[PDB]
Amino acid sequence: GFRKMAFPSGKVEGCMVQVTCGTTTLNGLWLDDVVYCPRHVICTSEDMLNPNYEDLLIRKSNHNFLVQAGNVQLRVIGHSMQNCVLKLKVDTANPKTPKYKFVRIQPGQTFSVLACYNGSPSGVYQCAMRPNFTIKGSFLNGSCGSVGFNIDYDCVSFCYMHHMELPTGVHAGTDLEGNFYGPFVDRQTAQAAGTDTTITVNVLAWLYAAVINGDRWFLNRFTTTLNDFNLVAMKYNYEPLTQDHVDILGPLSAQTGIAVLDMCASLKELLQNGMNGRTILGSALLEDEFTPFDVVRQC
Amino acid sequence: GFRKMAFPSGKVEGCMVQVTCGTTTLNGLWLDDVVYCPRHVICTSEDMLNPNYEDLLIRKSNHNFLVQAGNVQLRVIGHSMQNCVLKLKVDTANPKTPKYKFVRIQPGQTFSVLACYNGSPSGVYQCAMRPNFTIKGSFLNGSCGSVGFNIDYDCVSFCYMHHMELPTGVHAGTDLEGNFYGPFVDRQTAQAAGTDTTITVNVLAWLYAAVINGDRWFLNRFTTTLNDFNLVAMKYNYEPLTQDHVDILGPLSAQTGIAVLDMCASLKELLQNGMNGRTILGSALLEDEFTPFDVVRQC
Ligand SMILES: *[C@@](O)(c1nc2ccccc2s1)[C@H](C[C@@H]1CCNC1=O)NC(=O)[C@@H]1[C@@H]2[C@H](CN1C(=O)[C@@H](NS(C)(=O)=O)C(C)C)C2(C)C
Ligand SMILES: *[C@@](O)(c1nc2ccccc2s1)[C@H](C[C@@H]1CCNC1=O)NC(=O)[C@@H]1[C@@H]2[C@H](CN1C(=O)[C@@H](NS(C)(=O)=O)C(C)C)C2(C)C
Repeated sequence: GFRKMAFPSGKVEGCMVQVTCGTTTLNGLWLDDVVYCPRHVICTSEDMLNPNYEDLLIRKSNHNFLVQAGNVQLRVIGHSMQNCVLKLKVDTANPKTPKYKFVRIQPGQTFSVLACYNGSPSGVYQCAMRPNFTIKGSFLNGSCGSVGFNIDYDCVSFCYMHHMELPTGVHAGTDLEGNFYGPFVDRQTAQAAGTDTTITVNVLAWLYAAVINGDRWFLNRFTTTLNDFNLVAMKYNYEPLTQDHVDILGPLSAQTGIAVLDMCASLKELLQNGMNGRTILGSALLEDEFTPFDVVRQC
Repeated sequence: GFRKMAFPSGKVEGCMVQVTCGTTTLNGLWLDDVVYCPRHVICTSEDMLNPNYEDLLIRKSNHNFLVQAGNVQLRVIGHSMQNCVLKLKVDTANPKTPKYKFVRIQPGQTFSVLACYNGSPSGVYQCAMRPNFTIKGSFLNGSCGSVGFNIDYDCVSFCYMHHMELPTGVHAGTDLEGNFYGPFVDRQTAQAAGTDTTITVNVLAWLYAAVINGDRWFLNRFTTTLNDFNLVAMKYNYEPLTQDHVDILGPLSAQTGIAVLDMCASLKELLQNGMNGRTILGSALLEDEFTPFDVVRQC
């Protein structure tokens, strides 16, 4: 079968603490003896319109930070400020720190999000970094600080840290070095994201997964060139397919015996004529949240 | 926002072992000093057409069972056979055994599945127990023994253990006492499941979640009685709505200010006239995989 899956969240639960700065309470990541968290923990619900995080960080001393690993208080001994995130050095090192790394995913790359509230893991779901650098996730108040991650067998790659919910209903945050994903800033303002395109490669890899799972009615006897299809897709707000993406689709093209350009033709007529009531993999829409690697992983 | 989420799989990863009986290798659940697993581990790929599990279990001694918790071999000291599952008592008790219970979910109830292969957790996704006692999950060879679970803060409720992939593409298994969910038997035969209905209450709770999230175009100025709507839905292969389900929808009806019967009217015209191209919560289909409790949990 073919489901939307997330990496096992186990290893990340062991790094989930509750950070507080006065009234404000948001989640933090405890890796080794450092606790990474959004810098807007030093803010009040009235110091959000436009806060100078440099002057706000002046008055805040180590004792203004309450890190609580479950029911056990860690001691903030030092505090740094990398980009939009705080970095509170603590006395104890995490005995549960797994083999980890800090990465920056690209538009189209998917990762699991362990949504936490008050330091407690609430649940896990999978999202892609939309080409407009936003995520269509599930966050409420107090979710800030929840992280996005992928796993390389032993190694947990961290790629996201939640910050805000944009006007259009979608979410935005940073990588683990504090740099925002996109043109966003950490302030309460009407800062809407641009127009969203569809990750073409991710839909082709989904149709490849669909063929592998038995749903193959959409398949036509046609072909098209990369120049031909790419120019057709561009009109429908689709991520321009490159020869790189074609190669990434390799193992799927091999498993299925269907050329990448043969698959682009079936998609081309699907864009021109619509799905007309029918369903692919039990979905009445063209799903782009699955990378070629996501599909291979489920085979 | 509104995503399909699974409970944090952490606590379950600590109970995931690799069980082997000759050539055959499938996953097992190590709770306290007992390892629960599907009884068809004692089978060969030629002893599946119709195997007498009583006579097959005769020749198999404790030393024919290789339980490997990661890289550490446990010692099978005793072996029982509750319904379709084996129960191998081991020397060491699991130091990571969480507060757990064994439950039997009902058609309509959803749970997280931690899909394991060779004792290793491969990933987690959420499914409901379809009214025809099958699950639309994601399983390959060696996935048998992967468990389905819900969490009550401290307490992990176990409700499923994978056994097979039915002809129609969907999966079927047992509860943790070995009893199959549905009319299925553990043998390799053409045993297709009946016609599937739609969990009406789960769609109403999804439209309630949709209203809470801003998508509310489907809402009409009409109403209907429980007798009226229920008889209309029955024609479209829908689970007959009971007054119990109406009460369960309570907190959602309260959050939204929309009566349960007002919501059934919008669904009634949606069934009669179709969605005509439009999308609710970014879905071009009526989604029934979310219980009222699933929706409350994300609020
Ligand atoms: C996050 O959990 C935080 N809450 C608080 C509360 C007080 C002080 C600091 C923080 S961080 C929260 C999560 C989002 C709430 C709605 N769903 C979420 O994902 N983040 C916010 O509320 C951020 C936060 C301030 C304002 N805010 C917003 O997202 C606002 N939208 S916006 C992008 O500014 O248009 C708000 C929801 C209208 C900052 C940006 C620091
Ligand atoms: C499960 O992992 C097992 N594999 C083996 C191999 C040897 C011995 C025992 C087992 S249990 C496996 C998982 C399914 C494979 C396809 N995707 C899955 O979810 N289960 C099976 O292969 C079961 C197993 C024997 C036959 N089988 C089937 O599902 C067959 N379909 S059926 C329901 O019999 O129509 C097969 C896929 C055609 C039993 C039932 C013991």
